[PDB]
Amino acid sequence: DVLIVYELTPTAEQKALATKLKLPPTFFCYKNRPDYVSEEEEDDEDFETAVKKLNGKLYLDG
Amino acid sequence: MENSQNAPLVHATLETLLRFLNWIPLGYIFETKLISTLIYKFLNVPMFRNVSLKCLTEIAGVSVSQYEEQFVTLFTLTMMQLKQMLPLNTNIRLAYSNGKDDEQNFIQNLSLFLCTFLKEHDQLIEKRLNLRETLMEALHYMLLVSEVEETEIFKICLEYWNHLAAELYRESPFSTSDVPPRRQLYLPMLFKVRLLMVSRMAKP
Amino acid sequence: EYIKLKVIGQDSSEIHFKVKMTTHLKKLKESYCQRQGVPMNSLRFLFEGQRIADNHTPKELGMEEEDVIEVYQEPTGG
Amino acid sequence: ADVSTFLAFPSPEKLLRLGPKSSVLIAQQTDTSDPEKVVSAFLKVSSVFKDEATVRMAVQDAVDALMQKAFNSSSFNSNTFLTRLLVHMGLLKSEDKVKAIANLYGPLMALNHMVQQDYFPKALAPLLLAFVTKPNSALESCSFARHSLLQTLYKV
Amino acid sequence: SGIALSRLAQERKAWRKDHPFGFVAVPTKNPDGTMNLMNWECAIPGKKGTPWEGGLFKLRMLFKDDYPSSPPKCKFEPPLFHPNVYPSGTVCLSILEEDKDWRPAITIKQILLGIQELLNEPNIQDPAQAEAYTIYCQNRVEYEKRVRAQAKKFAP
Amino acid sequence: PQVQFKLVLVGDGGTGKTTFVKRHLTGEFEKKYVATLGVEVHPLVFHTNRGPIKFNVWDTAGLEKFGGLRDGYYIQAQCAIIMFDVTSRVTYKNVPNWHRDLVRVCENIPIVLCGNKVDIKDRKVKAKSIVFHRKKNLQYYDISAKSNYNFEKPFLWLARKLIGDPNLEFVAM
Ligand SMILES: Nc1nc2c(ncn2[C@@H]2O[C@H](COP(=O)(O)OP(=O)(O)OP(=O)(O)O)[C@@H](O)[C@H]2O)c(=O)[nH]1
Ligand SMILES: [Mg+2]
Repeated sequence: DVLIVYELTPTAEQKALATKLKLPPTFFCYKNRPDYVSEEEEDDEDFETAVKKLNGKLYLDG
Repeated sequence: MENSQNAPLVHATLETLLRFLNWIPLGYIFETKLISTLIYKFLNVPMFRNVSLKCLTEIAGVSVSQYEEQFVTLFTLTMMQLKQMLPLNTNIRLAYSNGKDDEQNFIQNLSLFLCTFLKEHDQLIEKRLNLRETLMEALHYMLLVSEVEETEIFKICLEYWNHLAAELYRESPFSTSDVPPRRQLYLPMLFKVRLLMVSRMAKP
Repeated sequence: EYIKLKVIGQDSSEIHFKVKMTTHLKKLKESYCQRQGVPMNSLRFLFEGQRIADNHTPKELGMEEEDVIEVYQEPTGG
Repeated sequence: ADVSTFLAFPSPEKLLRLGPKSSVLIAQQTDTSDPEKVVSAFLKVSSVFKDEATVRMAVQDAVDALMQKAFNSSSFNSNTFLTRLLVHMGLLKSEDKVKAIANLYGPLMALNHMVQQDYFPKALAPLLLAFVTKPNSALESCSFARHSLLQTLYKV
Repeated sequence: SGIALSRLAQERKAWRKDHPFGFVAVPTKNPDGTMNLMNWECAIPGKKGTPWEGGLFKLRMLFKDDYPSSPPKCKFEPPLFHPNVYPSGTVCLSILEEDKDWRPAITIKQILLGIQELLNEPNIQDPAQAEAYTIYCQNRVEYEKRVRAQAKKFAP
Repeated sequence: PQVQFKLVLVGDGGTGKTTFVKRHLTGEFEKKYVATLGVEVHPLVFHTNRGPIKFNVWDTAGLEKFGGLRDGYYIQAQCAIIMFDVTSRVTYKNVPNWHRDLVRVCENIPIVLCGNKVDIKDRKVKAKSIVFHRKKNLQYYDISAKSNYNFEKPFLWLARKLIGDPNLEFVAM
């Protein structure tokens, strides 16, 4: 037999929010995980700064 | 094949390509310009006719669904390149009877190519309406090659004729009146096949 | 004989599937495809980089319990 | 004065009435700065192409003059012209879907004639070859023109 | 009305908190000094193990007022050398195609991942530009060399 | 005879090469199977309407134990007969190997594919299944060393090809 063990589901509030915006049901699962903090709201990020943060590294290595 | 001007070198390259076509991934065949190069650069050259037609026969024997426009263009281009070297008004019987070995080998290879491609992709050729004339001309070539007095060539043509007759019969085994859609295509040329069978009947 | 496997979708989504070592993998495939109202043909599945055939079995690749499977969406250009 | 009237609804006979003036009247009237108008003029001229000896010669000389004036312009990218020509004939798709043409016999014959002229760049041959050997329903309708064009392309 | 802005803001929040490694999806600030959610500037890393590897390609993205009803227009800037990218840079993708595989569920992250997976999987059967398709069919290793050269040019 | 041609007779073991040559040489049919060791060279002479034609037939050994200088027997050969057995499918499955060995030494020579033992009712290699000669442009004949069916057709075809006279015929003298 082949069966399913578990399937993640976010909070019902996020379920309703995703329904409102027609987003995937599991869209908000990121913020429901551990090591989550308040939502910083500045978004003072330009493309140049985002490129700089990469520091020329964009590929993981084993 | 695209820069060399040395006849033996290019002939050797084609001879090896003929062997590579047995196993190479189909991506190297239908997703490049191999078919067009074979049809236009080497098929018309007298010293490259036979090997190029052998390569085209190997390509035509591939039965796959992912590539069907390449088979369609493998047929129209080949036929257009074939009526500029073997005119439809040629008496292949007499010409073959007194001809060089290269020409006889070409006639046998042409019978093999037509038989293989028709047996494989007759459905594809029939589906397209604007390709009706090309299909009729291919059948005319098959009828012309059926007159050659060579047992092997006649067997090659006869297997295709038997295939077509069996297919048409299995479509509808009743005499013509409506008519089945696929039988209407071959009506103008079925009496020619009947005449050929009556004229060259073998000893029982 | 019966082990759990981790499938990571392209939506930061993780799902645990219980499967045998001999049963065909395609059974799981369709499930993950119908999770988001998607047909089978849309999604693509990768395990250890290479592609996983529908009828393949974990026995050939020896997929241990809780192993990581990545799912990609194959794009069709125009 | 009637060049525009002919261009509105081109017809094989209307081209003849212009006489030898058609050689330069078409070239002069057409705005060759923008390749789109050059391609439109080329298609309109070649749409009335016919195997009749008198008509074909007029069409071919008009096309030669139009491209000679078009290709001798620094502010005129040849690749843009080729891409637009392929788009209009339906051999290629476009960001904004411009409706294709029905018959490619005339355009293909005009291209075959053009490929054999000097002003035609030797760099656009591979693109035309690739998109003419490219399978397409609109091409299999005119097999003879396609085959002649392919032979001409493989010559160069 | 506010559905578009709310969805864009929420997905930007999600991207800031959670996004794939190597991607950038920065919404360009409006000139007055406030966020302009309509226009986004994104960066896609060439998938590792492929000739596109070792490069980060920019991509502008424009949304409509009816989003997510209609898909966004994605344009590489400057245009890339890909069979399925138009000369103007617009990316031809079925997912981005309005009438083929468009669903409001798809988000910016999934669009970018699909574009990344498109780079190594060109659809040459229906090409979007002539130069890339011609080079791809004529000689494949030349196409790979060109891709590597541009990736080095576009390297961080 | 002054006009001499070298014929190479290849094929699996027990297919009937030695019996086929002996019937022409003396007209007697051999019923016992004695494997050929290496090669045996036999001169056959036919009388065509254009004069005598001589084949120096090199009848080789089809068993791997008795191969000898196998591909060294094909040097300077001018015609070939590849013989298989219609009562044995394995013999027909090995024709490609014999043809490969033959054409790796003799690039362009006339080749006849002979299917022997067609007088036996239990035929395993049916006529429809013999399609190897087509893409290789070889001749094909169903023969029988026991019944003399199509007995001289292989040699007649080879003589027509080598001499270059399509209107050549054998006349007994
Ligand atoms: N029924 C029947 N038997 C045949 C025929 N031709 C040959 N044989 C038998 O087949 C056996 C094998 O033939 P041979 O010529 O002796 O063997 P070979 O062809 O020389 O093979 P090798 O010597 O091993 O290389 C002979 O003993 C014959 O009796 C035939 O036409 N009909
Ligand atoms: Mg023997």
